[PDB]
Amino acid sequence: ASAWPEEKNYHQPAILNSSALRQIAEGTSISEMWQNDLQPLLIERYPGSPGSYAARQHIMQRIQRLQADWVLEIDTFLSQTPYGYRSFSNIISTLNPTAKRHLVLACHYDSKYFSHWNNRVFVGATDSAVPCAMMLELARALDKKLLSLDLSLQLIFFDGEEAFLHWSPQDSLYGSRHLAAKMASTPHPPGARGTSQLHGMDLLVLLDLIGAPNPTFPNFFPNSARWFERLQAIEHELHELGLLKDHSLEGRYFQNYSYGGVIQDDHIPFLRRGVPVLHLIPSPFPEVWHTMDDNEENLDESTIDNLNKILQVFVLEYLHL
Ligand SMILES: [Zn+2]
Repeated sequence: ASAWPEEKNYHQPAILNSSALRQIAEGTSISEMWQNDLQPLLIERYPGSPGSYAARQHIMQRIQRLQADWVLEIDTFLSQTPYGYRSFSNIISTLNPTAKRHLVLACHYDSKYFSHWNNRVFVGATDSAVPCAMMLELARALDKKLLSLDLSLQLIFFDGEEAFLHWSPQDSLYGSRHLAAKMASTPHPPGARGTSQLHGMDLLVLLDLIGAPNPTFPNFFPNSARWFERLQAIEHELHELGLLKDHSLEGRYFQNYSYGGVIQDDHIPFLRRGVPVLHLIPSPFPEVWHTMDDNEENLDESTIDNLNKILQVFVLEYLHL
């Protein structure tokens, strides 16, 4: 019985040197992401809504235009909700589908349902339109290097992360609770006797509530702590090389501190099934959290730009690209 599912415990990154770091920094464009990936997503897109459909089309389109051999799958399913049975659609973009191991980046693309209030519409800019755009920008910026790809990359855009009313065990995490169970009962790689797609998930990097100023991401899990340390190292070096904007070490994003409690999010269904998680959600949450003010106007551009650089370097180093 092959011990490949254990390979992740020993996987080491291939650290980029100063020269490569400058390249990655210059290779990403916050303005291009802002206009081409982010703005089309700043629309009402709760599950089953026209916006949900448009958002889904936008995401698939932005991925399809890239050179890398991305395989797109739409995981659609029904589920009971406080408003009765409804349909949901997770978006999965994978490189090298039969690859045994995959580094996974994820976020939810649905927006929390809110009736219009004083002609204002909830669009969840940080929750999670920006994370979506960051994943798209990463796909675009690293496109050439990803084109060269038994460890590959996968992107998951969850639907129904938000509760229709207020959070409850049965009302929230629709897409993730469903996809986790599905992947767990799916043999991987094709033809395997006793390993699933979850055994293939090296690490789940979940981006959420990103885009507000001064975010502080805590080190939530010990079995992914070494990777959290890598993000710190990366932030530190990009900073020392003067590759970040309006950034100070005192105000670093990845700080040396744990967080006991549990935060409900798309990683739960995976974590409770043994998947290693690197949860990139800030604590505290953005002030505008679940507010009509969680819009474009309250986003911090340079902060998002800095994070794209940090994340892209993290992915390349993990993938040895
Ligand atoms: Zn939310």
